[PDB]
Amino acid sequence: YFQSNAMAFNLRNRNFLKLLDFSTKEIQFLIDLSADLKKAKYAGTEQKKLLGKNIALIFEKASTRTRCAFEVAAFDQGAQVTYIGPSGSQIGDKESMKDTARVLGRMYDGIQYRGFGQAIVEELGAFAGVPVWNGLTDEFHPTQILADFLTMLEHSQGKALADIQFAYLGDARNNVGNSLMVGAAKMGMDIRLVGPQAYWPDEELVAACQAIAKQTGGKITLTENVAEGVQGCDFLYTDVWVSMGESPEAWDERVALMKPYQVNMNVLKQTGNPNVKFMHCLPAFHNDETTIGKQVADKFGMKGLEVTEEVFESEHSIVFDEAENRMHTIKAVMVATLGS
Amino acid sequence: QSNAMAFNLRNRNFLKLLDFSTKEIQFLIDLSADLKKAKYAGTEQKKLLGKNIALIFEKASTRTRCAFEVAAFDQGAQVTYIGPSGSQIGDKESMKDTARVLGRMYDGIQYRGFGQAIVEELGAFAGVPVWNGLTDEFHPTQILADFLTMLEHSQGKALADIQFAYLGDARNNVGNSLMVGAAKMGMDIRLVGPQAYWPDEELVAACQAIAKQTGGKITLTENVAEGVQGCDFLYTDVWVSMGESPEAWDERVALMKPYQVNMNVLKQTGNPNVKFMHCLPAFHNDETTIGKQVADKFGMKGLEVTEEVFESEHSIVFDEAENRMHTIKAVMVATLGS
Amino acid sequence: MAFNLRNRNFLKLLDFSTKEIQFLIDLSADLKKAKYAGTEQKKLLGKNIALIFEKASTRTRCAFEVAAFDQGAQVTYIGPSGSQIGDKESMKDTARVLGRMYDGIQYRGFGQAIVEELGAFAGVPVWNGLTDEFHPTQILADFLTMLEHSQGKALADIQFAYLGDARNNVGNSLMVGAAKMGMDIRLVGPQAYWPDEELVAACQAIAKQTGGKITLTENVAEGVQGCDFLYTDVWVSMGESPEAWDERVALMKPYQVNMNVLKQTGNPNVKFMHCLPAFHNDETTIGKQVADKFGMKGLEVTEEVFESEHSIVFDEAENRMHTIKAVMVATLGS
Ligand SMILES: NC(=O)NCCC[C@H](N)C(=O)O
Ligand SMILES: NC(=O)NCCC[C@H](N)C(=O)O
Ligand SMILES: NC(=O)NCCC[C@H](N)C(=O)O
Ligand SMILES: [Cl-]
Ligand SMILES: [Cl-]
Ligand SMILES: [Cl-]
Repeated sequence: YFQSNAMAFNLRNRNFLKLLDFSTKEIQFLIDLSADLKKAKYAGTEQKKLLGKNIALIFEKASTRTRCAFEVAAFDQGAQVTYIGPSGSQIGDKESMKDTARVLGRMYDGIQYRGFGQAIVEELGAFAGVPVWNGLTDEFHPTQILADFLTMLEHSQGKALADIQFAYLGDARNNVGNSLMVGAAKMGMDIRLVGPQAYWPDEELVAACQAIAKQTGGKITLTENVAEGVQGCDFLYTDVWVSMGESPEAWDERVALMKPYQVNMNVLKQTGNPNVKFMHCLPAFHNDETTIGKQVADKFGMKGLEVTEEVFESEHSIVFDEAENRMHTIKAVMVATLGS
Repeated sequence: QSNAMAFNLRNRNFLKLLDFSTKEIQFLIDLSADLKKAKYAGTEQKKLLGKNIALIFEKASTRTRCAFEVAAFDQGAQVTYIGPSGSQIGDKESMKDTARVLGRMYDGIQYRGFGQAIVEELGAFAGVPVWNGLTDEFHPTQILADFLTMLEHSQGKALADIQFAYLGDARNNVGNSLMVGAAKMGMDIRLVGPQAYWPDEELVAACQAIAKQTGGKITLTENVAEGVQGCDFLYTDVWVSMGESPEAWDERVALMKPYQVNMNVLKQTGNPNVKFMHCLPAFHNDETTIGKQVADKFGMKGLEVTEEVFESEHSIVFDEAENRMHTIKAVMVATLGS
Repeated sequence: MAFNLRNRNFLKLLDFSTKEIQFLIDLSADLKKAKYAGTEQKKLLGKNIALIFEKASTRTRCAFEVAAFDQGAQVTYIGPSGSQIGDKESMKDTARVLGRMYDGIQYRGFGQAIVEELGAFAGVPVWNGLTDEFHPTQILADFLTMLEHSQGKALADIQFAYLGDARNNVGNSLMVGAAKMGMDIRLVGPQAYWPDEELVAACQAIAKQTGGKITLTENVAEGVQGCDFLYTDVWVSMGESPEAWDERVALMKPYQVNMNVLKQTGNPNVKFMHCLPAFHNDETTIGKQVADKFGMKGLEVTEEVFESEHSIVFDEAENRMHTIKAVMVATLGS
C-alpha cells in the first residue's frame, strides 16, 4: 500500500541551501532517513549509496563538528572528499564564486559550502550544476537543525515534533536562531525566542515563519521575559553570543545585554519541568578551558558565558548526542540528494 | 607504437615538457581522451589501486589540487594534501631530505611551488615519480589540458595544423610552457606582449631548434593586430603571477592593458570561429577582492579579459578546466599505473 | 597478548610492559614484510580515524595517513588552523565529539596532560604522535631500525648514545625505552639539559629489573666508547623559544655529531641515527640563519656524517610508518 519512492524521486539532485526551500514532508523524510542510517551503521548493515562519488568541502570559516560529520558520512557511504580550508585556495581573493562553482561542478559530484553571505551559497547552488549543501552561512544553519530535531525526537517518549515545546535563549538573530525558527514553523512546533529585543530575528523572516506556522499549527513567541518564555519547555537551547565572522568588539556590546539569558540551573527550574533537556549546537563557552572563553569571562567576572558548567555537564545536557547526530543527518542529506 | 610510448613512460617524472618527445606528448593527450571517455561511460579501470600519493603545495591552488585529488580517487589511489603551512618543508627540512622521506612512504609525489630547481631536486632524490603541478618557470599539466581542449574544439585538425596566440606576460610559467608545447607539436604560436616580458632568449633559442624539426613556427611581437590575424585560439593569463610582489601591479597594468583580450581583439583575428582560452583563475570583473581593487585603481571593468569575451560563446575556459583532471590522470596512469 | 592491547590508548611507553613493546616491534616487522611482499591484510577496513596536529609535521602525519590507507581506513587531518580546538572548544569537549564520530584519534601537540585528557574522555583509542614530554611512536621505529641493522642481536645486547638535549621528548622516550628493553644507553650532553631526576630514577628502577644500564655524562669520549649507534636531534624543539638558540648553541656545540665523534666510538660499524628533521647544512631557512649567526656549517650533525655510509636516517624514517601501523592494528584492528 504505502511503500513509495515519489518523495525520494523529488529529493534527487536538489541542493540543501536552507529549510525554507523544503516542505514539511521533505524535512520529515530527511529526519526518518537519518534514523535509518544511524541504525544501519550501529547494526553493521549500512549500504554504500555514494560509491565512487567525489565531494568537495569548502570551508571559508573554521569547523570541527560540521567538517568531520561531512567527512565521516562520505567515508561510510563509499565517497571520497577534498577538504578546502580557509587558506590555500583561490576562492574569493583570486577567483569569483561563479567561476569556482563551474570548475568544481565539472570535477566533483557534490559540493558543501560553509562561509559568509547566504547569497554566496545561493550563487554556488545556481552555477555548480551538481548538488550543493549549506554547512553554515551568516543567515542559516540547516544541517544543524535537522540534527537537533532528530535529537529531540529521540529524547522524547511518544511525541512527534508537532507536540514539542522549546526555547532558544540569547542571540536570536544568528544563523542557528533563524534556522530553529524556520524549522519549528515548518514542523508545527512551539518555539519561544527569548533574548534582548535588539537581537530578535528580522521582521520579514518572522512574518514569513508566522505565515508558515499558521498552516502547520506551530506557534512562535518572541519575548524578553525568561520565566514566561521557558515555562513548560521540553528543551532549552542556546549558542555563543558572538558568532564567527563578527568583530571581537561585539563582546563589549553584548555581554551585559545577554547575561540575564544565561542558561543556568535557575533557568531550568523556571521551566517547572523536571524532565527538561539542555541543547547547544557547540562549540560552547562554559568554563575557562578555551582561550576566548576564559578571557571574556575573566573580563566580566563570570565563570561560563551562555551556559554554566553545572548545566552543561548535568544529566539534563544532551549536547554530545546532538553532536553525533550531525553526522547521521548530513549523511541523510547526501544520500537523498546524490545517492544512487 | 602507442604500446612503445606507454612502455617508455613508466616510472618517469613529469617535470617539464622539455623532458618528453613529440610522440610521448601525443600519447599522453590520446590517453587523456581515452580516460575521459571511460569515466563518462562508467568503464574506467583503476590502475592506481592501493597506491598512495603525496600532494605538496607551496602556493595556493583550486583547479590543480582538485584535479590531482579527483584523478587519484577515480583511479583507486589515496592522497595526502600538504599545504603551504603545517609541514616541516623549507623552514625546518631541506627538499633533499623531504624527498627521501616521502619517497619511502608514498608511490608518487606532486609538487607546486617556486623555482624549477626545487622540483628538479625533488625529482632527483625521491626515487618515485614526481609531477610538476606548477613552478615559476613551467606549468606542464596545464598545456596538456590546453592541447586536448584545442583538439576537441577543432574539426579534424591535428595540433600541427593549429595557429594560436598568447597575450600578455609571455615569460610567465604558462607562456613558457605554451611555447615549448607548440614547438614540440609543430604548431604556429604567436607570443604577443611587451618586449620586456618576452620569454628568455635561451628558452626561445631551444624552442626554435625544436620547431625546425617539427615544422612549428614561433613569432614574438608587440603588435596585437599582427600577432592574432588568422588565429584559431586566443589565450591569456593574469598579468602578475603568484609569488611576485603585489607591488608589481602598480606599474604593470598600464603596460599590459593594450594586450587585454576584448571583442576588438577577437575581431582582429578575421576568424568567426575563433575560440578563447585562459588557464584560470581570471580577473574578468569586480567579483574578486584583488580583481576589483586593481581594476578600480585604473577605472577598468576587467583586466586581462573582459566579461563580454569570457562569458561569450567563443569562450571554452570551463571545458579547458575540466580537461585538467583528465590530463593529470593520464600523467599519473602512464608513469605509475599498472 | 594481542587481546590485551585491544582498545588501549598509546600515550607513552611507561604505560606498557617489556613484552608488549616487543610484540609491537615484532608486529611492525611482520606488517613491513607483508607490504613488501604484497600480501598485506586490511584489518582497519571501514574504520575512520582523526589526526589532530597542533604542531607541524611531515613524517608523523604521513606515516599515520599511509598506514591507515594501506589498512583500509580513512583519515581526517585537522591541522593547527581551521578547527575550533583550543581557542573556541575545550579538549574535553573535542574528545567527546570526535569519539562519537571516529574509531580512533591521533594527537600531536603540547603538554602530555592534554593527550592524557583526550585519552580519558574520547572513549576510543588515542595515540600520542608527539608531546613536549614524550614521543613514543618514534622510539618504536628506532628500535625496529636498530634490530634490522644489527646482526642477530636482541635489543638487550645493544649499546647506544644520545647526544645533545637529553631532556627533550625524544631523549626522555629513548631513556624509558632503553630501560624497558634492557639496553645500555648513554645520555651525553650538558648537565643542565639532562632529564628530570624523577624520570631518571623511575627508569633506573625499571632497568634494574631488565638488566639495562643508564649513564648520564658530559664527557663525549666516555659516553660514546663502544656504541653500536649514535643518535641526536635538534637542540631546540618545536614550541620552545627561538631565543633558546642564544642560550644553547655554545653549550651544545661540543656535542655535535661529527666524524671525530664517530671515531671516538672505536667502532668501524657504528651507525648514525636522527629522528629528523635535521639541521645539517644551509638548505633550510632556520638552519641557515642559526648556523650563519654562530659561524657553523651544520648544527647537531655535520653534512659529512648525515650523508655518510654510516647514516641510516632514511631507513629509520620509513620505519615510522610500519610501527604506527602496528600500533593502530594492535589497538583497533579486527
Ligand atoms: N555546530 C555548529 O555547526 N556550530 C557552529 C557555530 C555557530 C555559531 N552561531 C556561529 O555562526 O559561530
Ligand atoms: N590553471 C592553473 O593551474 N593556474 C595557476 C596560475 C598560473 C599563473 N601564471 C601563476 O603562476 O600565478
Ligand atoms: N621525527 C619526528 O617526529 N620528529 C619530530 C620533532 C621532534 C623534536 N624533538 C621536536 O619536538 O621538535
Ligand atoms: Cl535553514
Ligand atoms: Cl613545460
Ligand atoms: Cl614514551
